[PDB]
Amino acid sequence: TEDFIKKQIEEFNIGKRHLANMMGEDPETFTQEDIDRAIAYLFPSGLFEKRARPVMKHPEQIFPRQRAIQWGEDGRPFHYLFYTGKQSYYSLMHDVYGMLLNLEKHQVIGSRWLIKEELEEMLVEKLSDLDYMQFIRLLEKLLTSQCGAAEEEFVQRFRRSVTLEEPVQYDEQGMAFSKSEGKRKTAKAEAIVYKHGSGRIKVNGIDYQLYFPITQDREQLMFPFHFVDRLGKHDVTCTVSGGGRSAQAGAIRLAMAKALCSFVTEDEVEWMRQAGLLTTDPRVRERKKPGQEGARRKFTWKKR
Amino acid sequence: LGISIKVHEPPRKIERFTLLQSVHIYKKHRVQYEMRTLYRCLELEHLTGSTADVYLEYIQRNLPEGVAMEVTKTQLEQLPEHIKEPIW
Amino acid sequence: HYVDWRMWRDVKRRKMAYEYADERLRINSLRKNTILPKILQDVADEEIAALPRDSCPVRIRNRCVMTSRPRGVKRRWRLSRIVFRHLADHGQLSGIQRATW
Amino acid sequence: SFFTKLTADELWKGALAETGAGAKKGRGKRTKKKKRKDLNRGQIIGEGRYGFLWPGLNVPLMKNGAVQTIAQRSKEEQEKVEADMIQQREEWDRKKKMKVKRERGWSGNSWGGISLGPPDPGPCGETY
Amino acid sequence: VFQDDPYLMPASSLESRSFLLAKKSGENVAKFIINSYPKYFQKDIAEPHIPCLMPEYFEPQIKDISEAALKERIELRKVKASVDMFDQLLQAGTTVSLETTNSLLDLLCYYGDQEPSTDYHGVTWRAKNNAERIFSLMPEKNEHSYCTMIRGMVKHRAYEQALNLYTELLNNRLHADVYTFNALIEATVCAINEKFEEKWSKILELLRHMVAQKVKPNLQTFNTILKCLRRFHVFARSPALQVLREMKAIGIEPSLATYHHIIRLFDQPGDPLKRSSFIIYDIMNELMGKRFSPKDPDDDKFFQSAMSICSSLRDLELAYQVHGLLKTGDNWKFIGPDQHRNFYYSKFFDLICLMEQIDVTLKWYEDLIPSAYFPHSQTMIHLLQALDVANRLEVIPKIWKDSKEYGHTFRSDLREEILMLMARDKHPPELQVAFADCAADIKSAYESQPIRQTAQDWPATSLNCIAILFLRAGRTQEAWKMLGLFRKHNKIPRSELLNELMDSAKVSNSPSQAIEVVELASAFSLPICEGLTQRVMSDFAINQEQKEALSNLTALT
Amino acid sequence: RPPRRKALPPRTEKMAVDQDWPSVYPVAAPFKPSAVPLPVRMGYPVKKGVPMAKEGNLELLKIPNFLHLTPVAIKKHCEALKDFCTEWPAALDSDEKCEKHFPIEIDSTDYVSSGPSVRNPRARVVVLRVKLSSLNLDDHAKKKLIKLVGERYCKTTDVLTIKTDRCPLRRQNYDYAVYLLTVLYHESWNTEEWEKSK
Amino acid sequence: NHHTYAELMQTLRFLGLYRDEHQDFMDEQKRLKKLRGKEKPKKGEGKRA
Amino acid sequence: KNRAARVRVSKGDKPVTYEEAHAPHYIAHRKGWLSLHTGNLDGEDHAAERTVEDVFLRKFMWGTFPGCLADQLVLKRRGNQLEICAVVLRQLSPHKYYFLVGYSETLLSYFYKCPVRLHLQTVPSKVVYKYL
RNA sequence: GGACCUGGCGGUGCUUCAUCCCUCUAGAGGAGCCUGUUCUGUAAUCGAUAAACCCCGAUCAACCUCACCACCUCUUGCUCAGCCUAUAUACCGCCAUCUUCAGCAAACCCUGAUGAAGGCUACAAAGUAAGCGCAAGUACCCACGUAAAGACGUUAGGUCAAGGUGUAGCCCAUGAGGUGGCAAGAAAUGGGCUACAUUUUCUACCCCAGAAAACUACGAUAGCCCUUAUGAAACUUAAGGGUCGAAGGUGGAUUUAGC
Ligand SMILES: [Mg+2]
Repeated sequence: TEDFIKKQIEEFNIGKRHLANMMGEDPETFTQEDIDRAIAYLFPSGLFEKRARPVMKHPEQIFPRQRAIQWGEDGRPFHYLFYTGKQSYYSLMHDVYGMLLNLEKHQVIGSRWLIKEELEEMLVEKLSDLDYMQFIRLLEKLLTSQCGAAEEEFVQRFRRSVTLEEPVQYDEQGMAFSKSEGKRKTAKAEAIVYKHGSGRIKVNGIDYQLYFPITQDREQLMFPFHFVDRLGKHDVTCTVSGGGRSAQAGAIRLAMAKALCSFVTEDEVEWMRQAGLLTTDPRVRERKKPGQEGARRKFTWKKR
Repeated sequence: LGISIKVHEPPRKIERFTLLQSVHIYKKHRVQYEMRTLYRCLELEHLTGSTADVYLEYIQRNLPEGVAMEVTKTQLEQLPEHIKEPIW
Repeated sequence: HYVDWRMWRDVKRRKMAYEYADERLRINSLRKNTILPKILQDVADEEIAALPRDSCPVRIRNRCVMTSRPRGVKRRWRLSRIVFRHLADHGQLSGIQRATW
Repeated sequence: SFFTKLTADELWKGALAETGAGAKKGRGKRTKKKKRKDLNRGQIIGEGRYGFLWPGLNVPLMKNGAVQTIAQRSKEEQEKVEADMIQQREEWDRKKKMKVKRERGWSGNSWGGISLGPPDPGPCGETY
Repeated sequence: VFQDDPYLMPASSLESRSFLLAKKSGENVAKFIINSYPKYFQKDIAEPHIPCLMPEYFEPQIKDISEAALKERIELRKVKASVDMFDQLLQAGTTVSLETTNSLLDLLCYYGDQEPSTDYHGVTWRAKNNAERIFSLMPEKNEHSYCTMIRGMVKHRAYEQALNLYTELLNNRLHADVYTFNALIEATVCAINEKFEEKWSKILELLRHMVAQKVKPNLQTFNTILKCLRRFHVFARSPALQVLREMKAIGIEPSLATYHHIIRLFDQPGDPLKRSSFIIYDIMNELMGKRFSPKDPDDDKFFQSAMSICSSLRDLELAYQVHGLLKTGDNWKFIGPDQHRNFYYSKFFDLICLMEQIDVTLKWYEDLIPSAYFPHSQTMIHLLQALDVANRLEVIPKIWKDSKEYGHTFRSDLREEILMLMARDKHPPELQVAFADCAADIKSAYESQPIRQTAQDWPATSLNCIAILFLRAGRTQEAWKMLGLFRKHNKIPRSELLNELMDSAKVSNSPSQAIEVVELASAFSLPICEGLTQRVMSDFAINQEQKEALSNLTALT
Repeated sequence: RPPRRKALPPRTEKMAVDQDWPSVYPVAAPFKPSAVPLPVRMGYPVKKGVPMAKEGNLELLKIPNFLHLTPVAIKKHCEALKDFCTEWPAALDSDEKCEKHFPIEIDSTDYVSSGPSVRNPRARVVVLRVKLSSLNLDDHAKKKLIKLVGERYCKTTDVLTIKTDRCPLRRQNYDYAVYLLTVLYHESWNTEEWEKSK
Repeated sequence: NHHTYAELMQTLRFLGLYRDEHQDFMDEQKRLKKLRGKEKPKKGEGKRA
Repeated sequence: KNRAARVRVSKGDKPVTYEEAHAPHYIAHRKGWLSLHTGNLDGEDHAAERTVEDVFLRKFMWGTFPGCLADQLVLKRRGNQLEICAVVLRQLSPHKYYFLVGYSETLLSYFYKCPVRLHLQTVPSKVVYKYL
């Protein structure tokens, strides 16, 4: 209940003061981050679930935001859309519809739509898939319409940033170069590409033609420079370790491409990315499962 | 305590093993368990025997349960008299 | 008060092996070599054969220490697979967790 | 073996066969059946065959203002105590067995006319 | 030593003592089972070896009748086995040394042949005892042989026999040890009832005998001297000072026991300002800033007596000095057993409450209770009196809660004192509400008393105070309900209670309430009831029925 | 009917915000909810629920809490223990000077584990290390010593490493390492006739 | 040492300081069976002859 | 169907604590181990002895506090110390609790040759994490 | 007997699906051997045994293990006895199977006149707040994937031989101990290994080589012999060497696995 929440808030304030005393810091400037660090130090827990570790947050966060009963002592609900059972969702829809009406009166890249779980957390109300789809359609109709700054801010409450994903150094002799790293399977490589050179690659201190006898590995090495037409114009010193011949070739290729990105133009960097020369390959060996011959092959189902 | 100290984390070791699931037959069904061993190496440099003993006692008496410790001590020594000059 | 008579037999075998281990080691060292004369080695063979049968370490079986199960025993914990699973799945064994990777 | 023993709950679950296909189906007639009993109904901590009196556990810690010492009941009084425990268990079982009849409905094997008491009370001061 | 859990934290001194005794009983039971079944605990898996966790044996190994077997039984303190071994040795004629028989005499005389007490299996000197029998059977006797018997006789209060054996030793021209001298001092003092000067001369003569024998005395000598001279009090006061001066001159530094004995000697009903004040002040000046050490078995009772006189003299500064001396170094370990510690802290807190500012008094209350001890109802009453003197009644509710923590919930004296202090005066509505809540809690405690085996006893003053507090808080309905308790248990309602009830009724204009008050007062036949009746006609708008009832009740005047 | 004991309110209520925490927890002790004045919650919450409160929370009881090692407590403990420390020689500023003055390094290991038995065989191993450059040898003695030691000498690091593990105690292994170094040095400085067959 | 463990627990149960629930269940079943008529005969007295 | 250490839902009324509620695959994920000792770490030894000791301690404590235990024990080991942390219902008078604490501590200390401490936390009733 | 409801079924209609079929790769089905089962034999275990038995309980049998057999021995016995004696069709415990599922079960509410029964439409028309499962979260290298998880229920599914236990039975024996012993192929079948080679074989090397290449080829981890390792015990097990160079020449219907 509300009185319970008030008591929890008072207890949290007292506990915050006590924790500040315990860690020897100013209670007046003991932020939530300090509280979390102190709790993690005093009550260490290796449990992988972060929600299972000890927590002493504010009651506004520990307790669900569904709040106590939505009516006072008289029993009158606070919200006028309470009897809809989804007062948050329908209030939001009503506000969006009012915004659309006002837009009628007056007259993509780094963001995505929050998932249904995120919206449910926002409104602390359970919602159906079709309800979420209807709200998304309304929001997208709002966006497509000539939305103003206020509507853009309203949408940004639901926009979620998309997860889309170089230095130049000088040696002791003033040779401008770039250094980068790459991984492929188990092989790990570190490459150094100099700004000016005459196409000489030394792998582990050994020339590539003597270190990579297979023509395929040399072709993989040639791929980045040949893509940007810079064959024979750069000097590369790279060291690779682990894996086999092809894994090492791929790791060196990725490291060389990433390092060479420091010299080619931004459009050339984008072209290299679109060619796949910069994406770290996540294809790694899959573990063998018990009761099976291999990663995916089952044992021969016995003849019947 | 005025002791130079450095910290690093050696790579963990995850020992895994497999057991038959059912008490009888059903060989194709197993349960796999593991025992993760996480490490932390503290290197303390250039401290005397008394300070080393005090610090080791302090950190060992407070060692949390479930955490083992392996302290390696590099004892500086002088050449014995027999080795400073040849007896021959 | 052991789990079964087989566990009792194993305990007796272990005790006798511990009792006779020094003499068995000495006689085997007398045997497993080529330095000593052949007649002495044959006498040592006869003597070690004359020793009680249960003193031989090969007769010791690593049964489970709680259910006397003679197979599926993890040597590090000396428990059968069933008992080890029962204890590990209840969290009563330190640091042992289900392996998922 | 001590390590092979189990708890009372597990033993009751195993012996009573409360679960399983037999309970669900009942193909195997169980007129000769077992019922759960509380083995710890009347057991007092610190009471056993040897009849020892441990101060502070089963006998008063301080008697006549002085701390009692470890004392063992005589064989006669210990036998009397064991017999009294047996008789108390028998009395508890007898009281468990006794019950009270009810009033039949329209006929001795028909539910019609049998009263069910008042309806369950409502959530907020709404009783019947 | 207790468990830091709300359900297992002791809530009284009695509960504290009982919990500690129960824990010790559990430890004793465990030790008994360990000793009874050693084969279940012989598997030693500890590295390094831990001897104190191994089972202990109580069976002699040397079974053949020999001197080694006798010494083994003496070390094992098996009195019956030792006596049987000596008898068999004497009958068989096998060799025994003077030292072995001396050790046997030590074992027998120290216990006085009384069998030692284990977990399970006045002149206490028995007239029929084997110690004197073996001493007679002893062919060779030395200084130690006489000394052990004398010490055993004195320990068992066989003073006459000890003096006779000392006379025998003197005739044999042996030199008694200092312990024998102390035992003889005790025997000489306790043997006969004489004036102080006779015992004083006897003690000086024994000391001169020791000087002639060249034996140098110890702390135990003067300690026993003072302990035995404690009877004469005023007679031995100055001679005790002479003994202390002699101790200082010799260099035998007095310990806590010596000062405690001097304190007990100088303690007597009368005027402590005469000499006792000088004694305690000089002792405190001497001992200030000195760390003590275990020197005498009676060193633990010093602080108890010191705080007793501190309370008696009403010198809070002296008590503070004593407490500081206790806190310095490891002197706190000399506070003594649980009873002595409780008495010491009780007297200290009583003195603090009596003679200190209420702020420092509350600081001391927080510091000591419950960490130091659990207060008694009298100490709580003293604290309440100090608070009332300071007029800091706002703490009074908290104290009651503290009382509920310390088991004084059902203490009638404390409850009545709290109620009288709260209801004595009228206070702002916040304090009045706090007092009403405290009174309601006290009433609830009265309803839940464990003395609920017969018709409950309700103190009249307590009921009046609770009703007055409730009325002054505006909770008149509870007072109206409680008015029936007076009639039920014949407890006279207070005159001020009736006055306040009538005032509230007149302000609220409730003639029925005034009629009820007059009915109660007439049931109790108080004279004030007459005025109440008049007041009901004088201050209230009275209906015809109520007026007729008042006229009829007027005949009771 | 016998009275039923009522549990007291926890003493965290009587605590003060500016008290001395190390007094409450001087030593390592299990998490006591009645003694920790913090509203800590642990446990995976149920749906539309909150993490379990500390009272009865077995999860918090499982955690090896560091409430007895707060920074204030650590600072006070170090201040107390400063009396026990001895200053390291300020002259030996770097490992170069350490090798210059102390050319023999002895490595040993102490293993700490939970259990009633403290014995551990791996603690008996002693590793002596010395730079041949720091020794006093000529060309012939160095060459003979290298052949004598075999794999124990790494020419890259110029460090001779003698590992003693055959004696039951660490002190015995250290004595054996010193003796082995002594005899190796003396034989290195000793020249045999058959050495002419090189 | 199963001897040590079992004997110690049995002795504690006899002393009343250890409530062996499993042994209590076994004793209850034994009493019921003895009432039913199932009892061990004396040695050397096998029913089959 | 997996059956290990799981409490199967029957009617939605049976109460279970936090540990009983969670299935074995939640160990080290949502619930820690009930015994902490260095036996199972890399290179360490005497794991079997510690496991046997833990099993015996759990059985002994369950049989010594009949019905008092409100949850599983926590067996912590620091050096040669041995802390048994238990959660107990407030059934018995504290005299019996203190007697049992002293008894169990002394007996276990003499039986395992290590200083055994017993820390009890009392609860009014078995803590209910959820109903099944 | 009339009408209706639910289910089953229809050589029942329509619609849409999946690895159901074709398509892709490598296998099995032919040979030898390893191993498992079955059968025979023997004085000589048991259990699993359609998918969901068949390198299964076993992460393992020369003695031990061992529960089998023959012979001999013991009787308060290691146990306040014991039993691997019967019953998985009394059970706990741990699992298989659909599940490579998404639903389940309570507590209510409503409709049908308060009949059995039924309860969905998103521009929504009576369903629903909670619980369990999926999901989410977590482990591994990510947000992907793989693990893990996977309710209720189905097959009286498997296990009384992990252990515990109900009932029943044994107690000079269905208990306990000792010595010795099986374990062979006339076979059938399941899985696996090695092959039948030239994208191969041998050597060097770890991918720029030289030879071999059909009766002195390819092809045995088989047989025979001799060492060696372990062990008290080895023609038994394993490793190595020698010797032998066998069947076989890419294998039918059918069948397994993979994204
Ligand atoms: Mg009838």
